Amino acid sequence: ASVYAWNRKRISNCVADYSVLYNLAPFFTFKCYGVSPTKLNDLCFTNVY
Amino acid sequence: ADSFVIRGEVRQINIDYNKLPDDFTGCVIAWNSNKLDSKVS
Repeated sequence: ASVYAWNRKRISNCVADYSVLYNLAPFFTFKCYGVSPTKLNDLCFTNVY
Repeated sequence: ADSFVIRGEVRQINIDYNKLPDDFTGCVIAWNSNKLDSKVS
């Protein structure tokens, strides 16, 4: 989508595996705050957008 | 003085893949490897 017309997306019930994600070509960076890249495999969430 | 090349991992030092974190006391001297240790890529 474009910046002005960005598409809304919600992730439903999922058993998430992040260790296969960080070495995919579009998911190299994790430059942010409030979550930890080595801790997302042990956390639980209400929903993910 | 250590001698390693990472991908870019540049936000950190992935790299549980061989434990040298930010709160380790030290200085980081770093530059791009694409000018000397490289090819077309």
